[PDB]
Amino acid sequence: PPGPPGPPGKPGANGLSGERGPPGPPGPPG
Amino acid sequence: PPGPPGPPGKPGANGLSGERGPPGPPGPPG
Amino acid sequence: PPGPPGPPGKPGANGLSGERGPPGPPGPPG
Repeated sequence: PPGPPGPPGKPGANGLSGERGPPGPPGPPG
Repeated sequence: PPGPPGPPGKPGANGLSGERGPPGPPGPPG
Repeated sequence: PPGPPGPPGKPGANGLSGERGPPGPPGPPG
């Protein structure tokens, strides 16, 4: 009969970082 | 005998984008 | 006999969220 299974594999690679957000709106009048 | 560790898992989910930046500074004086 | 590999591992850790976007342009003249 087959031998016992090994243990589970390790977790996959960490997900990518999110990218940076977009620039803010213009400021208010001077 | 017992088998070896399983294969590594799939890559993790993409991180979420940063959000919109702060408003710019006030404009120049009047 | 040589046992099979174990189960595939779990997915990777979730990605970390991104940096806020940069400050917006200067506002209009006063």
